[PDB]
Amino acid sequence: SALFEPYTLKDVTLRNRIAIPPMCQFMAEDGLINDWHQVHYASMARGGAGLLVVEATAVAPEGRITPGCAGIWSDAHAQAFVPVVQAIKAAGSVPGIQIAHAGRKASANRPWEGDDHIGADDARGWETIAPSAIAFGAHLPNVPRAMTLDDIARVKQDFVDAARRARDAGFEWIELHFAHGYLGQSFFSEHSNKRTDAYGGSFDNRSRFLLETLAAVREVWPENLPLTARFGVLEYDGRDEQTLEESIELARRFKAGGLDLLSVSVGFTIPETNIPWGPAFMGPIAERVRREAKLPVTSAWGFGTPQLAEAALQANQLDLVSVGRAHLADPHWAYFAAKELGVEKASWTLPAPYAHWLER
Amino acid sequence: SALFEPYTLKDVTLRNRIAIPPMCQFMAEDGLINDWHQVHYASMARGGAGLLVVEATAVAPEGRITPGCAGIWSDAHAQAFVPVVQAIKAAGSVPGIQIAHAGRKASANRPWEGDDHIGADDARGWETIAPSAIAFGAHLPNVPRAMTLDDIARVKQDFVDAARRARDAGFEWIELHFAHGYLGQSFFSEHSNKRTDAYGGSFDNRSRFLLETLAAVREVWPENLPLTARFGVLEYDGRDEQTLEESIELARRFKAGGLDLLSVSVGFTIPETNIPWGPAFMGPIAERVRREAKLPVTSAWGFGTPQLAEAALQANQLDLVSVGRAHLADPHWAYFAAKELGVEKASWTLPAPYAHWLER
Ligand SMILES: Cc1cc2nc3c(=O)[nH]c(=O)nc-3n(C[C@H](O)[C@H](O)[C@H](O)COP(=O)(O)O)c2cc1C
Ligand SMILES: Cc1cc2nc3c(=O)[nH]c(=O)nc-3n(C[C@H](O)[C@H](O)[C@H](O)COP(=O)(O)O)c2cc1C
Ligand SMILES: COCCOC(=O)/C(=N\O)C(C)=O
Ligand SMILES: COCCOC(=O)/C(=N\O)C(C)=O
Ligand SMILES: COCCOC(=O)/C(=N\O)C(C)=O
Ligand SMILES: COCCOC(=O)/C(=N\O)C(C)=O
Ligand SMILES: COCCOC(=O)/C(=N\O)C(C)=O
Ligand SMILES: COCCOC(=O)/C(=N\O)C(C)=O
Repeated sequence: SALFEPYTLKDVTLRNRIAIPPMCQFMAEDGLINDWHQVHYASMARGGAGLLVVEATAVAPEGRITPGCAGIWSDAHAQAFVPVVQAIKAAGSVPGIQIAHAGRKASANRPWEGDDHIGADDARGWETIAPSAIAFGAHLPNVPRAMTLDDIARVKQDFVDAARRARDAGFEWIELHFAHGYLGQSFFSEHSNKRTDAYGGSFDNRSRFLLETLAAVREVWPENLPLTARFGVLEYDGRDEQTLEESIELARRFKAGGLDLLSVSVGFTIPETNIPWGPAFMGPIAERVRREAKLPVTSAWGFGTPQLAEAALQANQLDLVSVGRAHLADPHWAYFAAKELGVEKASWTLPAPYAHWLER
Repeated sequence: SALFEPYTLKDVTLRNRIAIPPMCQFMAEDGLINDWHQVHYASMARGGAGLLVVEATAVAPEGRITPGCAGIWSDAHAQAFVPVVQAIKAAGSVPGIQIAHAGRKASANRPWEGDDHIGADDARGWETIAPSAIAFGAHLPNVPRAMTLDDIARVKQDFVDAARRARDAGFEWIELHFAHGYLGQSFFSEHSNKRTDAYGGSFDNRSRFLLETLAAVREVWPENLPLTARFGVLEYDGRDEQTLEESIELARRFKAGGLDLLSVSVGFTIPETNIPWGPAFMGPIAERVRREAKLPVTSAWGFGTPQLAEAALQANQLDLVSVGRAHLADPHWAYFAAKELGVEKASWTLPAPYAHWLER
């Protein structure tokens, strides 16, 4: 089975092609993770996935999505991740982390607590920042503060500091969150970037914040550990052909800047879209990015059955299959997939105290 | 769905009828549990089961089955369970513990490390004790030492001390391990008990160790928390009708002695048996014990599908359905069962950071 072939990138070898993508838990307090995360991540890692990318972790307090988001903006925040890193490793999985800045989507309620921008009378809210003073709209009406050149320098340094902290905590895989309408995505998109300086307008200018952040992180992230990013390559906004061509060109420049793998996603930059949700719908798009930018890729959003994941790998559409929600349903999903795909000794996808008994 | 109706026993209310029965992990060192158990138990409790009975925990070092078995023979051992108790309660499940003494089946290798008695030349092993100096046979050939009267007094006090510690550590449910051919079961069975003193021979004498241990534990275990036991009520040894009749009579004496619920199992006292393994095969036996001894019961050994579990409850064969191996496969099995049985808001069997997304 292709899903259960190992994968080597730089000095890191994953035991299979199942990746757990970053999934916010909204359970942190003042950015500090706790026993929710410790058990959540350790259990999924024991489930058998080869790579576990920890949830969007804010590089600065105002870069959290919600008051429940994890942060890594101080050394104390980074030290809190050390037992998560070590528990993922102890399970035989590879610990990764997505470092993030929510941009204009920040200062929002948890999804089961309204999912909307926090009210200005609520003591939990904060001022958001973005390329331009333009609101997402819909359930996120708060207008962000337009960043100055000094803000751009500071946020870039925050990504650098976060990458250095993640390195020292023992993460072996880093993902820059340039997707999903948060800060990085919003610099790239003409929907949200109306700037008239070096960081808006042309393709080079809109790419500049993302390329400069990648280059600054590259200075401190080890050359022998995978340096990756998540990027929304189209919006389903009626501009898909031109947007995908530009996004693929940016992927070429990411590769020239030392990126090892691209997590291919959807932009979610504005609400006025028509995303064609369906099983493995990102397959053909990820395949095109992979082939045209000549870069390894993963994707998500509907690959969460064993046969769909296997098919995407056999078709060379993906190098790793990211399986998110199925691992919330079943933290041992990788074992379930090994059983369904007829892997020999499938129960030994799990550690011995489970594997021995599920073999019979 | 009967499976998702709450259950109240003494002052304890379980949110559904799904119980996770004790399942040895063989991962402790010198009796002390560790990060294996912490994540293992916390993840299963978050999965939605109403009651989680922690694995067979030895009341004395020689009462471990293996060198990997958990123990509670000192206050330091008991304090190590506190974070497990806390994590089970934090998930909304009820923490229980099975306290145990392996008797003549002690000093054995882990199941994936030979599953047999440790050799006499192997320094990891220890002398075993039992009612009589007679081996189980087969893969457990070691002849135990016949217990002295002082041994009997000491082991009873060890059960008391273990129950006292479990109480003070915050367990809300206790299970005396009188099943599966270990010490207590071997006092009851004529196969293993050849004693000629007050603890062997007659039905009263063979019952004596179990009744005296129950009474001694009853003195330190709170009135308002369920006091339960696991007991093998037949062997499938060709003596089933007579053995079941005597076992039900003992269950009546357990009830008179304050037992609140009986976990009905098979004796496993000797290897020369013909156990008719199959789906829900214990259903009719558990029902007969429940009805004739007028005690609430649980059972296991093949109820691990949602429909089999639901059927056993609707037929009033069980009060709680114990689902073991399916929870090793999927720690969120209770959520899987809620979906299959069409429970409304089935995803909210899980905590919010999962439930919100699995509801869609
Ligand atoms: C609860 C939850 C949290 C998520 N958090 C993140 C995140 O922090 N960063 C990110 O890039 N994507 C995040 N996502 C998107 C997922 O990584 C993934 O793309 C999505 O769940 C689709 O894959 P799936 O169909 O296998 O679930 C999250 C998704 C969910 C359901
Ligand atoms: C790994 C494992 C450990 C077990 N440990 C115990 C134990 O410590 N005490 C006990 O009474 N039964 C123990 N059992 C038996 C189970 O509690 C249960 O009766 C058995 O797994 C059958 O239920 P199931 O079909 O739902 O798995 C264990 C079973 C397994 C597979
Ligand atoms: C305390 O155990 C942490 C996780 O340990 C495992 O998952 C494991 N075996 O149990 C291996 C070899 O990976
Ligand atoms: C509608 O938004 C979908 C894309 O955004 C995400 O997946 C995400 N973080 O990247 C979270 C926390 O939801
Ligand atoms: C399926 O694993 C093979 C044997 O499993 C069992 O029957 C069992 N518990 O379920 C024990 C403790 O022996
Ligand atoms: C509200 O979620 C219900 C599940 O319980 C928890 O939250 C939890 N552990 O279970 C911790 C340590 O946060
Ligand atoms: C073949 O024996 C089955 C009955 O014994 C058990 O289930 C048990 N403990 O009670 C363990 C640890 O296996
Ligand atoms: C989860 O079921 C509802 C659909 O929501 C999503 O697709 C999603 N992630 O999978 C996010 C972050 O919005």
